[PDB]
Amino acid sequence: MWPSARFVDDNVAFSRMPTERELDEVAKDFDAVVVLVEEYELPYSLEEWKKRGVEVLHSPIPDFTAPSLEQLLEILRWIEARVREGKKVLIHCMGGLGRSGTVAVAWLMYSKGLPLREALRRVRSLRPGAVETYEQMEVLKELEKFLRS
Ligand code: VO4
Repeated sequence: MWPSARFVDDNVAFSRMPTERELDEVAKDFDAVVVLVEEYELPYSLEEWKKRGVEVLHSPIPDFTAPSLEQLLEILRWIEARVREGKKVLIHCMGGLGRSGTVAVAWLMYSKGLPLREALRRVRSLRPGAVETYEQMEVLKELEKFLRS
């Protein structure tokens, strides 16, 4: 089991970026991956996942930035479709955990219906670094507004 990952539920985990020598480790444990980092900051081609039979969502988010709400909902519908199929899903950015922590928090709100204050508490209990910037928090507040309506 790849110990840098942290699970927010049975099926969805978030982590820093796996390096090349960790790809098999992660392919063993995860069937799908959400890559939040721009192609240019990758030390390998995302075809490394395809050759291992891992499904990839590449939805880049700039460093220290938040996704739009539209981008965040697309990501959540995709994770949901993967978990539906019985796959386990790893979310990662670089090292910061701002972006990945944001998506982790959102997954709890989207899938389990947690209020933002509790989902944020859970994720930050896992990684004190999760959700680093005010725009990240704000897009989560926007998501909550969206779901309650
Ligand atoms: O660029 V971050 O994913 O540490 O907000």
